[PDB]
Amino acid sequence: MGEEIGAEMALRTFGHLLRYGEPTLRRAVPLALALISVSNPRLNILDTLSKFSHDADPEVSYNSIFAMGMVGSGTNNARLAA
Amino acid sequence: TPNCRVALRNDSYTLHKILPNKVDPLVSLMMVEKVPDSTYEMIGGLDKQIKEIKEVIELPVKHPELFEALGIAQPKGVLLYGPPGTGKTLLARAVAHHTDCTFIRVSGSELVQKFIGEGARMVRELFVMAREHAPSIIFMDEIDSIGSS
Amino acid sequence: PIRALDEGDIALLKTYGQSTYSRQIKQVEDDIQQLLKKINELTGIKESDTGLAPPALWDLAADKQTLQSEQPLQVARCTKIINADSEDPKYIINVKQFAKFVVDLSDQVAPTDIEEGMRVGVDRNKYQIHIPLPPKIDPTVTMMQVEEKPDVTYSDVGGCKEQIEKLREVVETPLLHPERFVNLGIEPPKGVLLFGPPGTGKTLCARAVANRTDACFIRVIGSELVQKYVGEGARMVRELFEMARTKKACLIFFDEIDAIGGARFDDGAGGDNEVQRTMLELINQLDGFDPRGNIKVLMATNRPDTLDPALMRPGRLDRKIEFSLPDLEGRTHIFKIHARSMSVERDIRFELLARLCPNSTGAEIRSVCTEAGMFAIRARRKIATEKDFLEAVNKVIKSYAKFSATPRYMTYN
Amino acid sequence: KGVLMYGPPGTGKTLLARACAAQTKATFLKLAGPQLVQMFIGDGAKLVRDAFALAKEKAPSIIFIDELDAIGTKRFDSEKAGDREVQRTMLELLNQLDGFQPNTQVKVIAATNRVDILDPALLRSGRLDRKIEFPMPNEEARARIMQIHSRKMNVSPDVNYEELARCTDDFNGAQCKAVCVEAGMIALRRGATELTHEDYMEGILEVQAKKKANLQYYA
Amino acid sequence: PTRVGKKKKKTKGPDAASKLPLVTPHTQCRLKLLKLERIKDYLLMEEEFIRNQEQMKPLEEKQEEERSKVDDLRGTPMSVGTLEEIIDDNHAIVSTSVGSEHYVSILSFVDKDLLEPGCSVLLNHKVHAVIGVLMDDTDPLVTVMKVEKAPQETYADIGGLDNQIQEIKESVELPLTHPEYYEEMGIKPPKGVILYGPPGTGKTLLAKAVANQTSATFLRVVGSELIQKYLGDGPKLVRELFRVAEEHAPSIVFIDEIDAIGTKRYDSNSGGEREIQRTMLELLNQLDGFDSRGDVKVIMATNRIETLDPALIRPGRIDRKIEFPLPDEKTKKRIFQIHTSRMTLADDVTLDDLIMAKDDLSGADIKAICTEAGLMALRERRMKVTNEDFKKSKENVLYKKQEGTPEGLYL
Ligand SMILES: Nc1ncnc2c1ncn2[C@@H]1O[C@H](COP(=O)(O)OP(=O)(O)OP(=O)(O)O)[C@@H](O)[C@H]1O
Ligand SMILES: Nc1ncnc2c1ncn2[C@@H]1O[C@H](COP(=O)(O)OP(=O)(O)OP(=O)(O)O)[C@@H](O)[C@H]1O
Ligand SMILES: Nc1ncnc2c1ncn2[C@@H]1O[C@H](COP(=O)(O)OP(=O)(O)OP(=O)(O)O)[C@@H](O)[C@H]1O
Ligand SMILES: Nc1ncnc2c1ncn2[C@@H]1O[C@H](COP(=O)(O)OP(=O)(O)OP(=O)(O)O)[C@@H](O)[C@H]1O
Ligand SMILES: [Mg+2]
Ligand SMILES: [Mg+2]
Ligand SMILES: [Mg+2]
Ligand SMILES: [Mg+2]
Repeated sequence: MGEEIGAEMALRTFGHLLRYGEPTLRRAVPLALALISVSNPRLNILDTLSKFSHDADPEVSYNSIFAMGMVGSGTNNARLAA
Repeated sequence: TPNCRVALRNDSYTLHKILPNKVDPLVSLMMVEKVPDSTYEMIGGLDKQIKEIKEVIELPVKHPELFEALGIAQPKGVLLYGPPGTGKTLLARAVAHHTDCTFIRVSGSELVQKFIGEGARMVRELFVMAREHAPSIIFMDEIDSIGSS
Repeated sequence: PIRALDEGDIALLKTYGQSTYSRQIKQVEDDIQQLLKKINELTGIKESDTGLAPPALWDLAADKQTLQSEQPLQVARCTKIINADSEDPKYIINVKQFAKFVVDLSDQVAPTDIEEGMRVGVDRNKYQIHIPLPPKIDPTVTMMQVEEKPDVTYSDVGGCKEQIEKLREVVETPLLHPERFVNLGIEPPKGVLLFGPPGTGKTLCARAVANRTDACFIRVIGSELVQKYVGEGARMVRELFEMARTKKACLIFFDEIDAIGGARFDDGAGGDNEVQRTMLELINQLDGFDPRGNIKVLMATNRPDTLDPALMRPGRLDRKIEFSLPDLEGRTHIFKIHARSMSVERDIRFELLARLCPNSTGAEIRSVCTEAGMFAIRARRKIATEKDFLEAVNKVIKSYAKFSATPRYMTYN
Repeated sequence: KGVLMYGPPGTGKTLLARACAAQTKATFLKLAGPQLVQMFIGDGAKLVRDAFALAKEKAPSIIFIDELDAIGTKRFDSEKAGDREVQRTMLELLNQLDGFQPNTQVKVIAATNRVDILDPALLRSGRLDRKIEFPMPNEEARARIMQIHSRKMNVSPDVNYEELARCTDDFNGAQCKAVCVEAGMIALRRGATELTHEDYMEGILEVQAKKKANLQYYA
Repeated sequence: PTRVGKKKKKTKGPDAASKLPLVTPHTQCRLKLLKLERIKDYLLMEEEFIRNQEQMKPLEEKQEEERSKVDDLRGTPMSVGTLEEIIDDNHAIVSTSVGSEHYVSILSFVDKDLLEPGCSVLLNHKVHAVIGVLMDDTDPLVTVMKVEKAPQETYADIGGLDNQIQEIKESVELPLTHPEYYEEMGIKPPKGVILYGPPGTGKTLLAKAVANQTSATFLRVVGSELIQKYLGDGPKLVRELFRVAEEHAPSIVFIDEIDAIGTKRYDSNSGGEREIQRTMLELLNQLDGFDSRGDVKVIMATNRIETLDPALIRPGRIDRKIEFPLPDEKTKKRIFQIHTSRMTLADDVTLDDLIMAKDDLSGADIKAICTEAGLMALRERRMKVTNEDFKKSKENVLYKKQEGTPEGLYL
């Protein structure tokens, strides 16, 4: 129930709260990322793509990023976020 | 509530009123309305047996905070047995006269009906109807029927 | 002589021992669970939004055209026609649910294309024919035409060099060489049953021929034939055996025909009556008048004893391919299939493993191959050793097949 | 006007009725068992009576009914409909068959595989009455049928069908046809051009799905 | 294309319970008074922030004239229909509940890309026109079986079963949390698990502890739940059960008391026996039959195992068979230790008195002993619990199992 506060910026909490990784928040972010919601200047949501991977200690999270990189080559324009 | 009946206007199919007393065509036998039954003191000589039933039925309902402070789970299962003609059914009716609670009478042989699957599921519909009257006591008549082996 | 309750003695209990934090900790837990509720009805954000398009394209339609398509547009129904009479319409039309009317044609029709048995658009007030329709196609056979390749090659059905050889003769060879049968003067069989122990490879042979078919292949869900209404399941049989006659040489695979009828009895005067009507309708469109021609039927079961002798007759089911256990050369080939794509030691032997699985199936052999890698994750390894498999045999077979013969073994050495 | 076939389900019940439709021109009307069962109420008695009124319009027309036991069952009482339309389709068959006098022109043929489903007191007098049972082929009737279906192949002329009836026993007519089909493909395995007595003997074991090894008892 | 339909556009809804499972003092200490007041602070602020959220909204446009006339364009008694075929000239055919079929039009703002014969739609009464399309279409018998609450405590609740705790974790938790080990050997994790053994051992606890500590969703099935009387209603609910589990999260399904769902598949003389036997034969088909499976795990549990259908016991369907035997003289100490956590224990007692002297009794027996001995303290006006409570309790619980077997033949 937000607007500019939520759908632009409020994912940097998860890019600041922990860097350990656990599938509660690691799966809650692609609920709002696989739904890109492209009507906004989508690099707001693609900024939330960027530090979604602000969790260190390497993991099995390659399943999310490479599959979103596959839809991210053609769509989610490679001019901006490749 | 989901799975609840409502009053629907035939004018424009507008909702009118939430209708209570949910679908249950077989609580005629259960929850007997009147209890002008026998009393508590005409049992006469089963005092060891009677006081144990206070510990399991009266005491958790009247004072649940004792089991909180003592730190144990509360009991819920009672079995009554013996030779025939030894006061097994008075003690059901004596409790039902003094329970200050919902009393659900189920004899132990009407859970078969005639069609498979509906002869079972009303048992599931029985106990979920006991959640409505949130304190309740449900009684079994003569489990030498279903429950054997 | 044991009684220890009186209302004054109740007040002893709940004041002795932590009178400070008893209710102080309790109602904090109580009203927060109340507050778990009061957040939920304050949210109320269920939002079952559906039906709507993206709201940037329909703007042209819902300006006036939607209001223009309320009153002039029609709520006409579709029906079926029995016949017609000469010099006039005299059209006799049924609904099969409503009544049967005798009505007139309208002005917007051509009186030639009002052929019999045709779906036609019918007015609601005076019930005149307006628009004829294309014929109805059955909606659920379209759901079960597979249109999809499951990826199993014949190189994964090892241990069955002769059962595939029998199955290659019936299905594949008349569809690719329909010459040597005629040029010698024989006819191929048209029905093959598969029977044997479970987990032996029934589904694999059906899954692998769906790969290499180059033809129409129809999976049939067995319990769709059983319905709630009387005679509905028998009508589903008919639509299946009509469209197979339209195209040439379509394959139909049933599976677990134990469920759709195994025996015909009546002693208690009742029972599985509606199942028998669907099952006997299957028989009369299998043999009888009007033989089917190029329709091949494959069936598979685990319990072949309990089937009807009306289906056991050749002419309906002609070849009885059975699956057995692989002796030793089969199993040594099976281990090389299910363990080639896993990180193992490159020096182990598999013939010693095929000894220790005397009466085993292809499913049990694969379970040993999966379990041996699970022991490698119990330790910290990335390749499988010989003792990884040897513990896996004892885990799968010897933990359930024998418990008296292994410790007290000294009758046999 | 009533002829009933019965027997074991491999003897040629449908095979006999197709030849009678073949050589005679008298407006053959086929009819199956479960065709009379419909979903809505009272539709089967419509389908029963309209076909009988159709077969009355043609004079020489005769009617064949296959799997009469699909509806000809011991009627039982109920409370949830179910079978309580089938007897209305059954009695309409019983009312129409006693509806007309037995003047031979609309002779009716029926055939079932099991007798013990049918209603015996419901036929018994002037209904389906003539009993034509189909027994299993004895010895030479097996050797006749195996000679019939082997008409279209290259049989080498050292094969006695009487020698085949020695080893083939308790078979119906269709299993005798199945030996004839499978023997043609065993010769196709090794690419043989004609058949032999050994080719049939392996085709016999394939019908009941047998196979033989070296059993190390038999020297 | 390569990524056709982008896999059904569908998210997952997991549980909302387990707000803070850290009440770890486990006693009347000020920490638990301090910890729970912190939870009171955040939920009150979450209340007041969303209270300010529906308060300070001066935005009104309603729908900028577009959806507002659309909500008046559609009828107010919105009805439910069913597609039969698609005549794509913006004039299609539908079917009602009775089967009255109508040549209706499409009254816009519906993309003709997610409507298939079988998908239920939304209709009018005055013109019966297609207004929307009904989504999710779940029959309300399977939504009852969708668990929303984590009922009990975690793996530290049960009293020591660690050889078999590590077994079920290999097939449920570890493949979902860390599936990097399995790709290094290409081995798919096991799917089916049977829990079997004598009653009163811990079968129902082990499912509840998994349903507590999980991330995917959870489905419970109580035995004779998928049994109806309409001869096709039985197997039809099983299809919708696995359909919902497949459409949602990569989740697990717990079907308990499967001894009433399988016995050796014999053929007999009763007609109601077959609709029993047929529903239980197509569960076999949905489990490991055709097509594939998806990421759906199945956990099954009985008391007796030998009276089951051997078609279900085979691998491919169930890859783990787990015995739950009656306890020992070592892990039984952990049973008595946990069930005597928050009770006032007098220092006279020895836990090893009742353990070593008697060597037969379940874990559910031990919970009954701890509750009965607590009732004996109030029976003789006490708070602390001594040895004499456990002397009378160990008697009174165990007198429900018969005297013995054979006499001294063996020696
Ligand atoms: N201790 C008792 N005091 C007074 N009346 C008793 C006593 N025991 C039995 N009765 C009499 O027995 C009858 C009730 O039967 P009871 O409650 O024993 O059921 P039951 O005989 O145990 O059931 P069943 O017939 O199945 O064994 C009543 O008439 C009651 O007055
Ligand atoms: N001959 C074989 N070669 C290789 N793998 C096999 C063989 N037989 C079985 N398997 C393996 O066993 C698994 C299960 O086999 P499958 O379920 O097809 O047996 P089934 O006979 O169809 O079972 P059911 O009789 O219950 O339908 C398959 O996935 C396959 O990998
Ligand atoms: N006496 C016979 N002469 C020639 N061929 C026969 C004979 N009996 C059986 N057959 C062959 O066996 C097959 C079985 O005959 P048919 O199709 O009539 O089956 P049926 O006995 O009517 O089966 P059901 O009684 O179960 O309907 C026929 O196709 C036919 O080719
Ligand atoms: N190992 C254990 N540790 C702690 N408590 C246990 C243990 N085993 C059983 N319990 C107790 O048993 C109860 C759970 O019963 P359990 O899970 O054994 O039922 P079940 O195995 O499904 O029985 P049934 O098979 O008869 O339905 C819990 O209340 C718990 O206190
Ligand atoms: Mg009594
Ligand atoms: Mg199979
Ligand atoms: Mg026939
Ligand atoms: Mg249990």
